[PDB]
Amino acid sequence: IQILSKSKLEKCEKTSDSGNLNCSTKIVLNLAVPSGSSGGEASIVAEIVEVRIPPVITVNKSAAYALYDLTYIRDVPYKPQEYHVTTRKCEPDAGPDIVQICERLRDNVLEQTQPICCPCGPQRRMPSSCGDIFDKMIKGKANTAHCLRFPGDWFHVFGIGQRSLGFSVRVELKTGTRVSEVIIGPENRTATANDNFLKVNLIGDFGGYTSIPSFEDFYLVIPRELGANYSMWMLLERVRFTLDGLECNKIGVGYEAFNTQPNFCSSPYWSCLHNQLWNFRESDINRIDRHQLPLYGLEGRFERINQHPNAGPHSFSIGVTETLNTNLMIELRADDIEYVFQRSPGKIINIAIPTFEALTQFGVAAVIIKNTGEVEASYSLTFDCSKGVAFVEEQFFIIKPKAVTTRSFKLYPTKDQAAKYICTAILKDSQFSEVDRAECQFSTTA
Amino acid sequence: IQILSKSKLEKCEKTSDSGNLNCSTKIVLNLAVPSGSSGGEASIVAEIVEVRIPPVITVNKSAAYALYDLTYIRDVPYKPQEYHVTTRKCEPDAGPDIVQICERLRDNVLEQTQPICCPCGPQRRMPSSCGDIFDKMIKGKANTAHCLRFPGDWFHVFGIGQRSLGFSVRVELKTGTRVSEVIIGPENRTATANDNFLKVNLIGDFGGYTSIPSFEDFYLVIPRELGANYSMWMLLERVRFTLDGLECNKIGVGYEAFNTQPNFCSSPYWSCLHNQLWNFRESDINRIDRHQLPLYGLEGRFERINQHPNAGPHSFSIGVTETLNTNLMIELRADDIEYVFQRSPGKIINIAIPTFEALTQFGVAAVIIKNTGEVEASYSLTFDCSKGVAFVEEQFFIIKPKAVTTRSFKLYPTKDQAAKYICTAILKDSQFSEVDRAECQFSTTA
Amino acid sequence: IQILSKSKLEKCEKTSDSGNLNCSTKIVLNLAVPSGSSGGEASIVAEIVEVRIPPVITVNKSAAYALYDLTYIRDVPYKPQEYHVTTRKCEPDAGPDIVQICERLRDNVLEQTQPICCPCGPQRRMPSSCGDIFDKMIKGKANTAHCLRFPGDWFHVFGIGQRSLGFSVRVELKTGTRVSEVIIGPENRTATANDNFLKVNLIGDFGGYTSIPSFEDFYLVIPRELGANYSMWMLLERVRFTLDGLECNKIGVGYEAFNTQPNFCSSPYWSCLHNQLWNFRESDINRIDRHQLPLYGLEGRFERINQHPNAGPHSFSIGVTETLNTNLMIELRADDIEYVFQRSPGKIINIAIPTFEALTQFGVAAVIIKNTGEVEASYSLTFDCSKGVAFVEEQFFIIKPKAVTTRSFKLYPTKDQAAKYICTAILKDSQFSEVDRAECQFSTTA
Ligand SMILES: *[C@@H]1O[C@H](CO)[C@@H](O)[C@H](O)[C@H]1NC(C)=O
Ligand SMILES: *[C@@H]1O[C@H](CO)[C@@H](O)[C@H](O)[C@H]1NC(C)=O
Ligand SMILES: *[C@@H]1O[C@H](CO)[C@@H](O)[C@H](O)[C@H]1NC(C)=O
Ligand SMILES: *[C@@H]1O[C@H](CO)[C@@H](O)[C@H](O)[C@H]1NC(C)=O
Ligand SMILES: *[C@@H]1O[C@H](CO)[C@@H](O)[C@H](O)[C@H]1NC(C)=O
Ligand SMILES: *[C@@H]1O[C@H](CO)[C@@H](O)[C@H](O)[C@H]1NC(C)=O
Ligand SMILES: [Zn+2]
Ligand SMILES: [Zn+2]
Ligand SMILES: [Zn+2]
Ligand SMILES: [Zn+2]
Ligand SMILES: [Zn+2]
Ligand SMILES: [Zn+2]
Ligand SMILES: [Zn+2]
Ligand SMILES: [Zn+2]
Ligand SMILES: [Zn+2]
Repeated sequence: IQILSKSKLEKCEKTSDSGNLNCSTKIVLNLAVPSGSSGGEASIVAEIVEVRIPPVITVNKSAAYALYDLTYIRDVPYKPQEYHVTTRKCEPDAGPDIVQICERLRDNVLEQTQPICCPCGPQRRMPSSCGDIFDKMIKGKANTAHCLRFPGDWFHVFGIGQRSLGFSVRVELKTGTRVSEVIIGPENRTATANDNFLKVNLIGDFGGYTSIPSFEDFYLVIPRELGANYSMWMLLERVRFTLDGLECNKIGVGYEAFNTQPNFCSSPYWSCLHNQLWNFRESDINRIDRHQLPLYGLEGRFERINQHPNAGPHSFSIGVTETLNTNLMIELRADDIEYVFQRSPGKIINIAIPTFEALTQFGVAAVIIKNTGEVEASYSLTFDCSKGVAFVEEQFFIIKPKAVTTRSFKLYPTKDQAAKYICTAILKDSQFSEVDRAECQFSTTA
Repeated sequence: IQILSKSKLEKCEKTSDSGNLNCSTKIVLNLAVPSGSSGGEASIVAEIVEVRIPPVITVNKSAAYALYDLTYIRDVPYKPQEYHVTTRKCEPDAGPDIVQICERLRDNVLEQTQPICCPCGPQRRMPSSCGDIFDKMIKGKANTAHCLRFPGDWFHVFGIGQRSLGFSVRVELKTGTRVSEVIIGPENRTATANDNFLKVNLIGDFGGYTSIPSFEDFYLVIPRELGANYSMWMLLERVRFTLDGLECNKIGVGYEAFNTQPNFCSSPYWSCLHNQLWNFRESDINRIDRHQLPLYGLEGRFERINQHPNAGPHSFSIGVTETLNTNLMIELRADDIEYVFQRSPGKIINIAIPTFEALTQFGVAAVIIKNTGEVEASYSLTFDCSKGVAFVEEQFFIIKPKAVTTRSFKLYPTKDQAAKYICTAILKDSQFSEVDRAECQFSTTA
Repeated sequence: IQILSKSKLEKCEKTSDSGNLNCSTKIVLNLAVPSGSSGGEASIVAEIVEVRIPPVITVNKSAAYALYDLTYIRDVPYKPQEYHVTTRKCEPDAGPDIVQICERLRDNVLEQTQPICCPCGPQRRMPSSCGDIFDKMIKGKANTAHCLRFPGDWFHVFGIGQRSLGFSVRVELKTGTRVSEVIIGPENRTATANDNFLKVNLIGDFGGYTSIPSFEDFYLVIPRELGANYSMWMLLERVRFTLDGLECNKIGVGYEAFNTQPNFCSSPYWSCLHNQLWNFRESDINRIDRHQLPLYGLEGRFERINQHPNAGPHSFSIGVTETLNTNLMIELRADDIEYVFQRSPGKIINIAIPTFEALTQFGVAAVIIKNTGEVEASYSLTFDCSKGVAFVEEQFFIIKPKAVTTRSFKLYPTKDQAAKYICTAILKDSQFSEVDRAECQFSTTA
């Protein structure tokens, strides 16, 4: 937490146009509140002059998350299946004795559920044998039955709309020996406490240097209320789905699309049943087995999934990993202000960077730091690397004197050839002066 | 409008490196100007000491809009149509007497406009009858003619580039009994008034908590210069279009794509003519008939379409529904400053929330508020709901003492089952203290 | 550079909970640092009172760029080619004497590399002649061989992740006649200089009015380590690629997709080989030949490609053309502060606007300006146009007294018909007062 400005201003309240206005001199403060503040790192003490204990203010800010406004579209099956039935005489208006596993649903009769009969032999959809003339003359002409059924798991298809940034700002005030809590957020961004002495107003946020995804042209697939919890949750492009169920080889095929097919008995098996949810889940599994980031699945690429307050099953939100400075304005009924901050030295314990692939993989530099002081203090950490590795953002954090904090950085090299780099981790305190420096051996595999 | 800081600073102008510099002490102010301010809610009076009426400043800000830089690509038809002609002898180089409605355009001859002849009978593109041998021996062999024509409406295809935020900031100055207007925006963000006494500079905007769409991978279709005005205006994905006219079943098909088709007489009717503008318009109509938000059409999902100044037919902009705090800096040639704000009580008249579907629909809470005071004053409104409903952003507005304002909130429940919730609307004044509280019965349909 | 606030604040450092805290009164400054500042335009002189040369501070800021976190997916060929071989007896397990250019790769044997034999004559994939019965009775039955090979150039397919904003802020301090440099950026945003006298902290950025692309659903194709340097670099939609190599007519086709084709000998030539990298490169060439902006190619639409520090071949970044105000906080160990800015008059030399097409093209207004003064000073430029042309953002720049600067504006008309417009260019100094006005004749072609 850093004070942007301290200023004295005479605020005058007006109630009637004809009547007289009453004034009151207040002390307006502009604050930059970063995400992760607790209050135990810095305090703002107010000095009041009357014409006995001074009021102390401590500001706490929670981690940020991005909530996405979901709109329900239509239910979709996980694995649509095509069944082959090698029998004798075939007809779409047949019984289970000659169609076996195919059949037809009567939930009443459905003309699109009935199977399609194709001739026997090779070059056809299903390769079979026509048999002999004498077996054909009694049992009937050999035919293959093809049907579309939807067994197994089902998924919800949601449309990602606007993205909403959410958090909570706790303002603690000590008039004497008694505490008063003020909760400020995007939902409730204006508050007053203890007989109009305090005025907390949330103006906005100071622009970050890392983007938050919008997921504009994507749909979210949620399993109906094997693999991990959010690994089944996928973000797939809108063009990949067939909401009308009239398009082939797209997520959400219908019976009408499959039955109305160009050259059904000539086209290969499993046609009109390609690029489904199982194909996209399997492509992630193959990528995860090779120890790489998934392309569609949520788990692995996003941090803190659905860990937001007032959560639900049909709700989607991702954690904002970047530290954001939130512009807060505290307007006090005092004469002046004193800013009391806490400082405590710290040391870098050990940096753990594992060996990773040339460009298919990225680096993770786990840096654990201990507070060697006696009081809870603010900290800064810069992770500088060689010409090959791209710049990494500075990390802000508050460590208790009896605790440790693990801080990881994503390392991105620009070279293809297996090269050796050197990284220097610089730790700073509430005072922007360096407390400890550390080096680490870094190398990639071709 | 809220004052971030008030500060005295000695500004010194330099003209020559060798020469002497002249100083002047000025009073710099940092302001957070929200969208919707008029000036009648708060005033900033300057106190000048010389070695008679004080100058009063009032700042007005307009509602925000997002303008999209459109680039013309190519014209596209609304409904491309395939015509069937059941005749006798067929040939692509035939006359209108034996091709009827098909024919060919001579705007000169066009080899891609001529129809394609297919054999008679079933299993073909068009189901017909071959007739008898004796009718065939005189009139000719029976054939079906198929042709591609483009009748009806046409549309413009534009590429959405960068998004530009636009608004206007009016700065009113009263030196005596005479007014002076200063218009500040992203186009003109630096101004000075009345012999260098005033200095208005627009630094930037304070980060909002709601996203504005970019429409990156989308194209805008505009009808050529039934349905509503902007309901015909659609935002469709770039992959859905065939700008080259060589791809089948994509928006903007050509004659070449249709003529060069795999197994033309074997493939079903209306092939190469799927997923066109009419299919996307019809899918919106079906969604609107079921009282749900459209997927492609502009009207229904976006507020204030093309209501921006300096508008045109080949221009696109959407209104920014979220209130944005604009960072303005007023630098005055005075000794000090007095901030005179207006306060007027208000009461919640009635909350109107209609019953809506489980997840296919969202809620709208119409809250009408009256200014019970005597002067124009600023207001705040928080709409808190149960654990199931997600957080809604705080609304800022200015109400005249002889007027009312309707304020609607979008309600998003997280549960699928028909549940009953309770919502509490809290109204605040220019003073962040609550003026009126109101409750409402809330329930959804399964 | 503009001072947002100047404030005196007593900062008190705490080391132990039981122990006593030491105070120090500091002078906190809030600054809006725009991109392009050098230091020679304005200086901030500090006045220190002790109980001899004053410290002078000059702040320089570099131009901004947006860096995209690339993740490697798979290699892709530029032009996959299908070869036709008109021979006699054909078989997939044949020798080079009867398959000619087709053959098969043995890098060992590959069952998917072997060609496919199709019957002779018309209506087939390749139109040929079956010859005579007597030529067939000795040489063999006539057949056509079809094979898929990947000759020529190859490309890298990268997944665009998060966007990171990068720049550098230089803080120059003169204690006496000796200089001290402080480099502040998103990587290192906290610094202290000359025995805790200076405290530079980077809070964030002030919201711009122009968007920066995210490229969410796009992939970047880079040629393997004719056309320009970055013209071969393309941004193509994720749906356009077939990473699995199982889909036809999509970027990155495999042998399996081509061999497993519906009615191979019936379908037209070059099938399963459509919509490849060469098709997208050619569509840009045709657009560039007609003097229009490319759709996929990087060069032409984006400014300053890969001109960022710590660059590489597998790195992607675009220059931020919009001027951004960066919120910097300088906290000094002094009693007061004096702001000394430089002012120098300037004149508009000549405006060069070429005649362009109705809506397929956009305008470029090259405005060259000279500093007629004696010292390096800040400048402002507004380019107002008629009702038809949309609003253009104000441009900030610093010109040396012995130099000139060319400033171009993108002009977007809203009318389709060839109309004549009038544009007024207004130049301003460090003082927001107008120095020079200029008009220009403007017209478009239908
Ligand atoms: C902020 O306060 C909440 C309780 O209201 C607490 O759970 C949270 O841990 C505090 N923040 C920090 C960073 O300690
Ligand atoms: C703001 O409103 C929310 C929701 O009603 C509530 O939880 C919070 O405590 C409120 N803040 C204050 C300071 O009362
Ligand atoms: C701001 O001023 C314009 C006239 O310049 C006026 O039309 C507008 O209504 C004013 N804004 C408000 C919120 O009253
Ligand atoms: C800023 O420029 C625009 C366009 O020329 C104009 O409408 C506006 O009045 C200008 N503002 C001032 C303060 O002159
Ligand atoms: C800022 O300083 C660097 C050297 O550190 C210099 O190259 C650059 O030109 C300076 N910026 C400007 C706008 O002059
Ligand atoms: C900040 O860190 C970077 C990388 O180590 C370095 O180049 C820069 O000079 C540092 N800034 C200061 C003020 O030391
Ligand atoms: Zn038998
Ligand atoms: Zn569910
Ligand atoms: Zn498949
Ligand atoms: Zn007859
Ligand atoms: Zn038009
Ligand atoms: Zn259709
Ligand atoms: Zn011969
Ligand atoms: Zn390479
Ligand atoms: Zn092609």
